[PDB]
Amino acid sequence: PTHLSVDTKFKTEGLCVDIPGIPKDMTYRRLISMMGFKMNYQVNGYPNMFITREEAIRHVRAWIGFDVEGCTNLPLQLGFSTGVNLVAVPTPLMYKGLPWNVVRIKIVQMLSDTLKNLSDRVVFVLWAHGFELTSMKYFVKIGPERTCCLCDRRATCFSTASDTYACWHHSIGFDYVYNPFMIDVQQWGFTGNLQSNHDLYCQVHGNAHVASCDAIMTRCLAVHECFVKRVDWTIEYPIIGDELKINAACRKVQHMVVKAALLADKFPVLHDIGNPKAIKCVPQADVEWKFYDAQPCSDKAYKIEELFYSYHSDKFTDGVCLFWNCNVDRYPANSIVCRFDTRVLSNLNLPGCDGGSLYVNKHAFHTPAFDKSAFVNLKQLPFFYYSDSPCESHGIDYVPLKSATCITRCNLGGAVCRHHANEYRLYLDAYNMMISAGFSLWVYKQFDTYNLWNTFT
Ligand SMILES: CNC(=O)C1(Cc2ccccc2F)CC1
Ligand SMILES: CNC(=O)C1(Cc2ccccc2F)CC1
Ligand SMILES: [Zn+2]
Ligand SMILES: [Zn+2]
Ligand SMILES: [Zn+2]
Repeated sequence: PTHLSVDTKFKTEGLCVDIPGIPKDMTYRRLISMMGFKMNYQVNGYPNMFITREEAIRHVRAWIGFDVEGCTNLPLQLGFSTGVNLVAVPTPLMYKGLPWNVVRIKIVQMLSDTLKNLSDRVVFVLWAHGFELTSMKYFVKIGPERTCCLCDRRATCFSTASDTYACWHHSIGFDYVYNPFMIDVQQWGFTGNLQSNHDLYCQVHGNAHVASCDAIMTRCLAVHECFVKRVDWTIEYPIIGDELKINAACRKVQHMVVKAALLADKFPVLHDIGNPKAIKCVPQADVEWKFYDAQPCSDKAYKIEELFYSYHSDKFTDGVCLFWNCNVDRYPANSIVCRFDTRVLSNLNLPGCDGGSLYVNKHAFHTPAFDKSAFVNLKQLPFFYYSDSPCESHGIDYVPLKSATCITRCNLGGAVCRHHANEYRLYLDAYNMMISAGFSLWVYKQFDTYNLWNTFT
């Protein structure tokens, strides 16, 4: 129960229009052989080109939808979920017809640039009809598991010019994809074609009829099945960037913003709606803290009418509501909100289904599409740093800080002390880290930082 057995059956029905006469009885072992690959009883970490659904989910950062549409004398259109379309000749980025020896070079360049900061491998996500599997021998080479010639990462590319192997970071000028993975979505038990199944859940990807459109719809449908309709928050993903800093920044911003709203507007009660594991972000606040459980929505954003109504203080209008990563359709006017913006471009955020995005930071979270109208009763929360801690350096070099948003006793009394200048700059860094990761902060309209200066009287 580790890898997908080569002796597992492969339903070949989807393959019979490009490959008429294909045997109904078929295994992975016979399919790989038919694709032109020899596995030679090799016990070297590459037991099968095809992988299980569970392995595909653990390597979601490696997913690249691939589709081949025909144009012996058949020129092929090679579509990738990066939006790239290459034309191979036997001899929405649309490239003219070229022979395989140059096409394979462009393929290694594209996958290397797309994946070097995401994953140690490639997973071709297919809706297999025939031509994509038969085309693989023209750009893929297989063998035992290898390491890069320039480093210790696993080898993902091969060069017939130098006879060496490279990872995605060192494969400049390499021509073959080495030991790729693949999964046929059509093997999951679907009725109807790709578009009919895709269009049931997503109105964002259309069918222009080019190979890359299908490659996009395939990866999208695969993401919906594995992360929208089925959610598994137990699967851990490796650290590939600023994960730890972003998470630390998020907890610092939360404490700061909630601590200041309770000081400025002195709400008697706070309704904390979201994560059933949540802890009081401001443990020393006077306020009555009431929790309401709601797991992260992955399909559509929660309707505020279902979260609140149907008969808890019952009066959510009393006090303030804290929606920290709790994605609802329209926030009530008395709210403190942290909403992830799915449009953000990063190595942590991968494209999702129906405008949503798959945010992968320790765990995978499909987030519904960012909608500006959710925030009509609120305003954008401005940057501010508040601190009531004593001015005492205790224990890096200095330049005097001058800022209208440093809300401290020292700034009230004229000059900012070294301690609050160091802490203000660290907090500004954490804030910029969090904003740039895609998170966006919103607050009730009466929120004024001018009300914080009187907490120094
Ligand atoms: C167009 N057909 C092919 O090139 C063949 C190999 C082949 C490749 C992939 C899957 C099944 C298969 F049978 C029959 C030779
Ligand atoms: C550019 N075309 C090719 O290299 C051919 C083989 C071929 C490979 C994959 C799918 C269908 C196919 F017909 C026609 C020779
Ligand atoms: Zn390397
Ligand atoms: Zn889609
Ligand atoms: Zn100070």
